[PDB]
Amino acid sequence: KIRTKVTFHRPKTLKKDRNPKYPRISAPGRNKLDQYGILKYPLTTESAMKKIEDNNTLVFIVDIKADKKKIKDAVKKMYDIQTKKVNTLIRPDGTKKAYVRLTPDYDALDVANKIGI
Amino acid sequence: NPLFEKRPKQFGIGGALPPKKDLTRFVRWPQVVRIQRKRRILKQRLKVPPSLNQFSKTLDKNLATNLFKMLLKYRPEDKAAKKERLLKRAQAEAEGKTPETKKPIIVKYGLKHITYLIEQNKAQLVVIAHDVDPIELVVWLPALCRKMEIPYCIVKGKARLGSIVHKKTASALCLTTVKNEDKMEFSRILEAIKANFNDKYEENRKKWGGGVMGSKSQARTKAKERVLAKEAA
Amino acid sequence: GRVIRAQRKGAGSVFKSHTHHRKGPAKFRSLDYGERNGYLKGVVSEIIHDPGRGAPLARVTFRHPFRYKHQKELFVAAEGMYTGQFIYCGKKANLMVGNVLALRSIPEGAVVCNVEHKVGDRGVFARCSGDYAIVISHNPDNGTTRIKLPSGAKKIVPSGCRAMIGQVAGGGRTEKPMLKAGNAYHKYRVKRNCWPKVRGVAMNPVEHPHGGGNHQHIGHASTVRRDAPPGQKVGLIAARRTGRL
Amino acid sequence: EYKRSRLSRNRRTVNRAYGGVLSGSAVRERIIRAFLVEEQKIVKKVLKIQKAKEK
RNA sequence: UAACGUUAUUUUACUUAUUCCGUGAAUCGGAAGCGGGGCACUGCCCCUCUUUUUGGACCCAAGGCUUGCUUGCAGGCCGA
RNA sequence: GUUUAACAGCCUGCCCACCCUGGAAACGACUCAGUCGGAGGUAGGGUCCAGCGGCUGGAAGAGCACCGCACGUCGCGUGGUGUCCGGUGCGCCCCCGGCGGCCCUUGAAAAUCCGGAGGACCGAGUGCCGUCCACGCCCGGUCGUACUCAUAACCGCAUCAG
RNA sequence: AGUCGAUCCUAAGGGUCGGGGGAACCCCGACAGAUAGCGCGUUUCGCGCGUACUCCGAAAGGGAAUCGGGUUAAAAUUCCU
Ligand SMILES: [K+]
Ligand SMILES: [K+]
Ligand SMILES: [K+]
Ligand SMILES: [K+]
Ligand SMILES: [K+]
Ligand SMILES: [K+]
Ligand SMILES: [K+]
Ligand SMILES: [K+]
Ligand SMILES: [K+]
Ligand SMILES: [K+]
Ligand SMILES: [K+]
Ligand SMILES: [K+]
Ligand SMILES: [K+]
Ligand SMILES: [Mg+2]
Ligand SMILES: [Mg+2]
Ligand SMILES: [Mg+2]
Ligand SMILES: [Mg+2]
Ligand SMILES: [Mg+2]
Ligand SMILES: [Mg+2]
Ligand SMILES: [Mg+2]
Repeated sequence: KIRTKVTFHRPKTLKKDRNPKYPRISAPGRNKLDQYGILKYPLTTESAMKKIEDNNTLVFIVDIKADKKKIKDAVKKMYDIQTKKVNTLIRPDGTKKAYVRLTPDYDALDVANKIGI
Repeated sequence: NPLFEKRPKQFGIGGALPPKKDLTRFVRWPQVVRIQRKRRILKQRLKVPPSLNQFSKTLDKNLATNLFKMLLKYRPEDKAAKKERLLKRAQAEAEGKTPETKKPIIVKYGLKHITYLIEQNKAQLVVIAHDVDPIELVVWLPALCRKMEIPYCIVKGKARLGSIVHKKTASALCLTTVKNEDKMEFSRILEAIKANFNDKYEENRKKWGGGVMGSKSQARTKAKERVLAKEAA
Repeated sequence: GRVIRAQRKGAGSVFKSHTHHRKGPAKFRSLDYGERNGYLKGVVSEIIHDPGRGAPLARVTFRHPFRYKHQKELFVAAEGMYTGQFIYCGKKANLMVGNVLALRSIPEGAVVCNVEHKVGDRGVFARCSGDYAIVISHNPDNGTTRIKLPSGAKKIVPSGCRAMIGQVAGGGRTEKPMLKAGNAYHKYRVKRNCWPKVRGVAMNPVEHPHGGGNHQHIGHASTVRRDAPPGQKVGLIAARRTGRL
Repeated sequence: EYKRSRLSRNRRTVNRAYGGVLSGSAVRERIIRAFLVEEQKIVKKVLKIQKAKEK
């Protein structure tokens, strides 16, 4: 054997991927954050109604754990409407609120009428 | 053809950068390597009492090869052979009315059994590994063999003894009897081993070992001695 | 009944050295085959000021003996060295100011600086501004060179120890009077929290053996035992004499 | 602001050896020094060979 | 003042215990070769490891010999 | 009160720095102060650097001011005119440039980005290999964001002259 | 809120592996040591480099990117154009 480096380096040895005999968890967990759990209920305040009328935007109360991507996906699944952009904030009461602006192809007033506000 | 030319490199202090060289002797080795080398160095440096020093003189190469090729034909049966013999015996028990079988002749192993055979004077030849760790297990075995008048030899490799007896390692092996066709050669090896080890036990009892310094200090001492001799002549 | 200032020094945490703006330790190259047998050439690229150090430092760039890269070093500058100068370090280096040579190759009566104590330690003696060591004699039998240090002491070191030819630059710094407390404040701000100093006789007894009394005075001999325990060992420690010469 | 996606190549490149790193005078000095030092090395080697032949 | 023996204080030798220093543990010990000097005659002993007018560059081998087979190229020795 | 944002293009080119011609005492040039010049000054001609500089697009369609018509309870309605031309400075706030004074004081690091030395290796003939060029296409998470900041929203037991 | 900040970087320092102490709670802190890994081509294997912390530490240090105009009872360089 010929060594050109004075420093000794640990040789590379094979590693094996885990192949457990039994699964630690019997079955995959349930999807807690589904679309129904993501979308709690729409907001029916005066400001929300003004947003719907003017900016073609819906106002929703959403699970605090939900992100903008999940909110967009849940809105699409629930109401079959595209979203131009989702803005989010956490109210002082601790709940998450989302302003979801629909694309021009969709009418916020018609969507709200279908929802039932 | 004329476009090829030599580009010699001038290697030296301040010259062209040297090519890759052998740096093995300068390697910063791991702790295990360093300690196992320093242990050998320390054992060489320190004086070895005669009882331990007697284990440095092993059987010669030719004698060891002859002894071990003799031993290879007395190996104990392996697991497969044992199972095959047991199943044959079970099958033939009732049918053959338990026919008599000749007593097997095989090498004996296991420190307990070897010591018992030596004490009972049943052993005819004892083979002791030179690298037993801890060595207190076999340091007294040469003395016991000498007292019991049992020829003993010290050979290289507990791993080789273990390979003889189908084990990873074996502290020692023993032969209690040999076959008729092998008695003469066994007697030859026995006389050789007795002349090599048993007859030299008394002289080796007083011979200390070790005390060997490093090569560099040896060279320094030789240079000093040469200077002294040149001055004295 | 209270720990004195000298005692509190050892724990540190307010008496640690101020080293935030320092440029790293100043030392010779690691001793290698080139310096042991032949010589190696570097170039002085910069002369810099090291805060808290009177002597200027010199940045020197060397060519690595066996790697394709630059070897960067920081030497204690010797008086007379300049940017762009060639420095030669090794046993065969010429006897010129700024070169680093083994003491075995330095003739007697030579002035050197940053002298090694142990072969390869990279320099521990005569490093302050304006200081130098003098080569006295050589002993080939045991391979030892004798040197005179700045304090005047004579020391025997192995002849393989290296040293830079010449004296340390920046000499004469201490001649200038400071004239005011602000200059000392600035000086020690980059060194350590050792200034100003309060006299022991100005303290109360609880925090100094010299403290107390209706008059300011020590009240007992200021010379103390070499084996006096910490907290009691103040004043002139193990003084063989006192007063004027 | 020097990032390639933000600044044009001509604005951050100088068309010369060591362009953008060394000044023109520095590059000229380096070229002259290299040439003259190599010439002096050749001269020294030739002188050494001639001296060896003479002795 | 020595043959025998006891005692105490010093000087000195070895390196592996121990302690310390340096390094990215990068040429350590011996010998032999390439070159330079003298001797008298074919051998001896004495030395060197290649870099000092310049604020440059310097790595990952050219070359030779030898194998697979006829080279996409690949494997060895010297170079070292 | 009489306004012009980010951003894109073109122009310009402070004080410096740099380049070409040329070779200077009767020395010259030059700043408030300095300073510079055969190691190449003055002079002539150029390059580059800053800009919170100029023009254009943005952008007059916007904002502002003025003058009108109309619903007169709910048209966030409807229309026109102008937004122009100069001066001044040891002025005040901010940014920048270039000198000079001071130190026994010389006044951070890293992420990140740009550039360079070398050239192993790499492609075809009507298509191949590259391309930091122009245009086109898609996406961009999580948390904070109200309000006071004090002779009552902080601390001082308070809506406290601190 | 892709464009304002945190988030990223490191400062004084803090917290640690191994090692060394310690009855032990714990103490020192990269100092007693086979480091993390990083590039090239790929039958995913080979080749080449690889100095023992790729951790915390700044809403005033360093640092990718937004501007007008308009809008609310209360938000905006975040909402509208
Ligand atoms: K106390
Ligand atoms: K102080
Ligand atoms: K005082
Ligand atoms: K007193
Ligand atoms: K007094
Ligand atoms: K901007
Ligand atoms: K390149
Ligand atoms: K806000
Ligand atoms: K505040
Ligand atoms: K421990
Ligand atoms: K540690
Ligand atoms: K920050
Ligand atoms: K806007
Ligand atoms: Mg290592
Ligand atoms: Mg007094
Ligand atoms: Mg208008
Ligand atoms: Mg290139
Ligand atoms: Mg309270
Ligand atoms: Mg531990
Ligand atoms: Mg990090």
